[PDB]
Amino acid sequence: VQLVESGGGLVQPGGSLRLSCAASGFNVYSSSIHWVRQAPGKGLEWVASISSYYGYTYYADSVKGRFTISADTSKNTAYLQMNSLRAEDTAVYYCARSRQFWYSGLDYWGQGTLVTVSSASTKGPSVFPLAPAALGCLVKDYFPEPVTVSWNSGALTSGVHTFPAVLQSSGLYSLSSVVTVPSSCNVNHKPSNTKVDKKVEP
Amino acid sequence: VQLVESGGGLVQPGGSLRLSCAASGFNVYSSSIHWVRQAPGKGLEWVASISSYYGYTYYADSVKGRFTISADTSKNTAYLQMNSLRAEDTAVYYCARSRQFWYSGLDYWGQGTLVTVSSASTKGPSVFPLAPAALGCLVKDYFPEPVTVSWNSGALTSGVHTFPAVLQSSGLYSLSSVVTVPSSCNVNHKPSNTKVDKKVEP
Amino acid sequence: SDIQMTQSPSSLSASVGDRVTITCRASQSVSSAVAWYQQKPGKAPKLLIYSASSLYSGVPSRFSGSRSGTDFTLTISSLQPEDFATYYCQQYKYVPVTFGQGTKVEIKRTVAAPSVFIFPPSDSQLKSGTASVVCLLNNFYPREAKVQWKVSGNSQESVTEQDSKDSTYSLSSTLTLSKADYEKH
Amino acid sequence: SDIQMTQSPSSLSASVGDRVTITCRASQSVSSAVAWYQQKPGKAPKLLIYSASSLYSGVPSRFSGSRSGTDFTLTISSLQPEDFATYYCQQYKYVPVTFGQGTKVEIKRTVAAPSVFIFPPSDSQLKSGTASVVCLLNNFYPREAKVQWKVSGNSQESVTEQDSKDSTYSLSSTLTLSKADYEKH
Amino acid sequence: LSSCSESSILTA
Amino acid sequence: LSSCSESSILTA
Amino acid sequence: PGTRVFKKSSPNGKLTVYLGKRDFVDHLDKVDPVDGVVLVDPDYLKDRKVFVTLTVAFRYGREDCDVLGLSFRKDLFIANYQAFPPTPNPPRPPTRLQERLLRKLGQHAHPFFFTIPQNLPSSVTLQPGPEDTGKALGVDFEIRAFVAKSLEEKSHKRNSVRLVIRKVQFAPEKPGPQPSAETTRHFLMSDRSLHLEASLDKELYYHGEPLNVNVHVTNNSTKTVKKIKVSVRQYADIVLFSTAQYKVPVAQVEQDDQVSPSSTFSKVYTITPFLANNREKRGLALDGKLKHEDTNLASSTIVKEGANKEVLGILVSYRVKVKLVVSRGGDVSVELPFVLMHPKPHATDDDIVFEDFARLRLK
Amino acid sequence: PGTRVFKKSSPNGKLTVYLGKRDFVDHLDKVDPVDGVVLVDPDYLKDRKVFVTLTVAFRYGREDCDVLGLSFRKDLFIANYQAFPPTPNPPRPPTRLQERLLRKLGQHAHPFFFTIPQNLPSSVTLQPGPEDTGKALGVDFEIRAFVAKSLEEKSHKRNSVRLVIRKVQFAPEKPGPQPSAETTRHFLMSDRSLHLEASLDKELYYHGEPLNVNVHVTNNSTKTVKKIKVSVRQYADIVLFSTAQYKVPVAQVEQDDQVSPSSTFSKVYTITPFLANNREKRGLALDGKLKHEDTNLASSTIVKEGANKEVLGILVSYRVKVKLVVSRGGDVSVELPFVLMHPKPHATDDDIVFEDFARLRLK
Repeated sequence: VQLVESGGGLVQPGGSLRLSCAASGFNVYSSSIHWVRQAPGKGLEWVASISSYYGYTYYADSVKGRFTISADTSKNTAYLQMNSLRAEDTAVYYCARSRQFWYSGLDYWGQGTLVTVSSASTKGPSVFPLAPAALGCLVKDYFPEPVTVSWNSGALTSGVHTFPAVLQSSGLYSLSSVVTVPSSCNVNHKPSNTKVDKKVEP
Repeated sequence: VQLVESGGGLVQPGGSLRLSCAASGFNVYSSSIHWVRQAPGKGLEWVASISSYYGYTYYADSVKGRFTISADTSKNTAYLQMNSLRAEDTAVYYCARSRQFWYSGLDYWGQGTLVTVSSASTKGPSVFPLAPAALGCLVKDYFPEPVTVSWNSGALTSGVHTFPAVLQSSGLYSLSSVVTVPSSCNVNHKPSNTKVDKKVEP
Repeated sequence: SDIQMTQSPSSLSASVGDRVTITCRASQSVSSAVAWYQQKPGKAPKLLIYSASSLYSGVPSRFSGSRSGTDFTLTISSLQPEDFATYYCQQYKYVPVTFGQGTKVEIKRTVAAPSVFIFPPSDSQLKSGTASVVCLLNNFYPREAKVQWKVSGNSQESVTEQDSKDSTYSLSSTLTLSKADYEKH
Repeated sequence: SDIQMTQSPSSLSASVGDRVTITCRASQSVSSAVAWYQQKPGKAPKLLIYSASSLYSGVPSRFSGSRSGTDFTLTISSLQPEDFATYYCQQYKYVPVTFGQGTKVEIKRTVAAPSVFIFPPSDSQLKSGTASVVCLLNNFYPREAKVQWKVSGNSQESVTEQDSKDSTYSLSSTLTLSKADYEKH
Repeated sequence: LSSCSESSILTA
Repeated sequence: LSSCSESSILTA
Repeated sequence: PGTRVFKKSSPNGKLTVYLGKRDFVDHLDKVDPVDGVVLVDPDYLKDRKVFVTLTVAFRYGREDCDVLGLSFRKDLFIANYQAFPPTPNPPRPPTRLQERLLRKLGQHAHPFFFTIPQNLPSSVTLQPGPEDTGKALGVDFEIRAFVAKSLEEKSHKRNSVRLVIRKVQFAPEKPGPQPSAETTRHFLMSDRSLHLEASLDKELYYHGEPLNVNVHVTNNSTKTVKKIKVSVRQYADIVLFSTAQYKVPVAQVEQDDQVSPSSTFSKVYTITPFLANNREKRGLALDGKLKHEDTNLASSTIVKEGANKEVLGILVSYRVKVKLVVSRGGDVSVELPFVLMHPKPHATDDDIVFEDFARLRLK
Repeated sequence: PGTRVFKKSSPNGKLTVYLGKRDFVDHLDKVDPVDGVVLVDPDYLKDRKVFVTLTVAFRYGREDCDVLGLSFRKDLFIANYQAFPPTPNPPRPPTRLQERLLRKLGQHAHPFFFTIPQNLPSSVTLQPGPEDTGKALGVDFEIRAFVAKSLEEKSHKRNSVRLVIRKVQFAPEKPGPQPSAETTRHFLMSDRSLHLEASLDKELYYHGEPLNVNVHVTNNSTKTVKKIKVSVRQYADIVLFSTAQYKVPVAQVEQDDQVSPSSTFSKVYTITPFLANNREKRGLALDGKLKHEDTNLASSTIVKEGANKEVLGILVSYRVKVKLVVSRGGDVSVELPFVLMHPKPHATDDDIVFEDFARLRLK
């Protein structure tokens, strides 16, 4: 039994996106395929469900009239169609599965495809040194996630803390890393193909 | 419209008696014939009823199983049969009539036939003078009612009071009459054919 | 069970032209099945009111009925001089039908003193073995009176009806005793 | 309407081998439609309890559920060293299904003083027109802490997860201000 | 008994 | 609502 | 001097319906309107609407859960009226009884009005048979009141209240023509015939009043009459889609009178229909009952002079049959129609299946 | 660690019935007994008796007052039991669940016991059609409790309580034999024939599990096959007095495969019955519902090895049909019986009239 899904990414606000969940190992008539989204840092939330046996589809009140769920019984897949995406619709979407006869909880889940909506385009990170013991580097105004931060090309992985990125009001992401040295930075942005190396001194 | 009835009299206790109420002026199917008895000195009481249209007969709780009511539609008469007569069954029996469609009270009544039960036989009255102004005669131990009392062959009908008869524990009747004279009796018993004349002096 | 029809008062006194009211009480609720009869002494009853509010055909309009819950009332506006009889209250909604206890209506006059008389037993009566003492009360009012015997039971009283000549009542009381008991005192 | 599933406490700290109890409150009565999921950070949730009392197949017996009216409880007998994740409470009796708010379970250690550090903005950052002040807190406990800025809003704080090496937390606070405002003081 | 159909008095 | 079929908890 | 009123409360006690009457007399040209008042607390519902429905149904089966072919419930007339929230003032104004009820109750009272159409049957009921259980087919009238957000909403037992009314007819004041009939029967070749004359006294007989028939037989022939039979027949005309006429005798009188050849005979009989001896006959029609009370034989159904409609429900009619018994066949009979009334007081599939079922049952 | 229990209270609240279960599994040799507890206040009745009745009925029509041919209510099994005043101790002792309920309640609790006979049908329901209203004919189980002085006393709405239960069956553990069939069709004079072989994979398929058919066609003849059709048929065997077999297709798969003369063909199809595309077909049979919930297709009815009885109620059976389309007639088809079950969790007149009515309706 496997629940493989894909089709996420970045979609402009007000656009459309199509998510597919290719269920395998069971049948679409003996199971009901549900969709669950999780906002970043928040709890789970239910959005849509389909019951192929009875031909019944349900939607959440916050997504009624904008999300349409459908399934192809021949290919044993479930399709979720997103329309009129707003800033509140960005989350990680899972594809659950519950027994039809009878319901006993979502015992099988997918792996989750990240979905984000933003008017900001793709931009390169900027490295700002943090002179002082403690020392670190600051990277701000980059998009999208993620950014890999290495110190001395990963020579010293001890005493290094990389805080998670935070989104400010400008629609861009920014994080920082700090290294503590008693006596005495490589940043890579794969989507933008930017690799900047900087050194910080007192 | 007339409700003529007869068939009463004196019946030995534990015997049987048959009462007939020959209704006239109306129909036995459009009317319900009821029987009502009145104890001497007491109020009215309901004993039996018959509804010729529905073929329904009802009886009082005190006469259930002893009184049977029936009617002959051809002769337009109602028959009440008395069985196991006891000392509590002596009264004057009337034959009422109420509309079948619908009930509006007993608007027509008969004239009443007297019915008495007693183990005592027929006996003659005895005249006892009452010497004194006031004067009178006493008659006791006679059966049955009534007795006509006359003073001086009915010459003086003024100032004469004849009290109603009273039944004592001996099963016989007795009454008295008193005449008041400032300065200065004929008793007849029709059932026993006894006529005794007496005079009372101080 | 049986519906008892409590009718009060037992007997009332009224004068000609006055108003007479008789109340009938039903132990259980009967909708309107109440009939009022009038029975003169010696005759058969005569229907006056049916359905507790309707006047029977051929009946003077002075009679009238009313209903209030389970309280049925018969009212006479002007008491005619011939309306002195006994009135009954009957219900016909549940078998068996139950009648009232009667309400005698008599003419009203002034109070008259009873002319009490005492009659000793005759010699012939004494020789018969049974002795009776006759006490006479004549021309008194009202019907109710108190009588006592002393030389106890063995006493019977007979009261006559109100004679129209004097509008009064007469009572005769007889105290019967054995010859030995009579000779005791 | 929608059934809110109030789950408390929001976050609790426990040691290895202790007992952990999580309570779930339902605004409306659901018979037994309660499921408990476990979500490690970065992975997908995993069903543990269904029907509020049954243990899912392939699940250690230390987990257990119970029901009391509208109060659903998840109890862990012996807290395994790998059972430190987030647990949710879901009801599936009325559409829509509603999940809980989560209950993070973390390891417990002694209180460590924060190594507070203050980092002034760099010259290059100041020349860019935007000035940010970075305040560092390292090796402290618990996660909750109080930070103040004074030379107010325009401050954002990022906190890292509990590293197993030291069982502590690190927080970085950035106060961003314009060049003119930074040069004001 | 049961839930029967009772009555009431209407006046002016 | 109406007269539905509620439940109860049975124990030892 | 206080008029009575009938009322029934909902099982919860919130809903109560006031009705001024229970028997609505039909005057052969109009029906007494169904005027009433509904009492409801606005705080109880506070979002729904109050509806009152008038219905007449050709019901079969018993009232409770029968264990056989249950209530075929073809409906003859359905009406809907809204009490609260209110409707326009008509029709036409509110009545006097409604005004008095509103004064007695207050603001929590809402009236309703219903006009029964002329083209409707009277309330009757077929008499059940000993082999059957409960009751049989018979039209009836009913009034309901319930609270709902729409007319299509399902019924609620806790709020709805059910009341039963009746539609009755009474004897007209105008007497009818004298009913009489004659029938002659000749023979093979001889001019000798068999002449009889029968007649009633009136068109209309009150319930329980005896019927006096005047029979005159002119047997100026050779055959001999052995027995004379006088019968009163009841005709129950079940009409849903196909008319079915059912005959049920209710009273018979026989006498052993012999009529000599070439002689006449005169006699007056007395026959009276009543329910005492017809308590076991299937197909007998009785007057509609309120709850369970005893009722007489069904009154005759009289229609207007211009017969265009009213072929619905159950129709009852009576006819007196006088039959002469003649040796070796040659029976001669006459029928004397008459009415019987109380005096005036001072292509659906299962429908066809049920029609065939009833025809097979009673015939 | 606390088991649940189901209860329902009387409209007045005085009478309440406790039931340990609502689905009573049948084990093909015995039925799980209906053990329960009745709570009643002795002061309320103080002269009557408490009765509990178990009934299974072949009901037609809707639950409320239908406006057409109403509920033909032939009864298949009636049982009566008295709770208070009590009866002898059997059978046989009181059960453990009854003892626990008595301990939980106290003296005001009175148990009752019912044993469902083996010769009874399972709870099913015919699917209503769009032209009809409400529901259709279908057997169901019911438990009632009321207070009365005798069994013949009329029912009371204020005191009686009505509860609905179900009788269900589950998949046996023992697998069945491999289902297969063959059919040959020769021609006028040539020895060339038409041979096809069809087989399933298992006897028992769970609800929703796809069916894989193995079809082998040996067309060593001259004619040509144009189309191949695979269908799953449902047989509803209505049995009251005369057996009536009704066919309702539930799933069909067609492919445009051509079979050349004097050649063979092999392929495996996949067909799955489901309710999404059969929501408008009359005569479909579904599992019994409790109140109004959605239910799947009716499970197959399996009987004991020695078939002597159980010809009652409604019987459901499934068969897979494979049909070969042959030019100018000569159609050849086979039927593959199989069962469909859930896995085990861890001469009355109106009766004949109704039978004819149902036969005319569905056929």
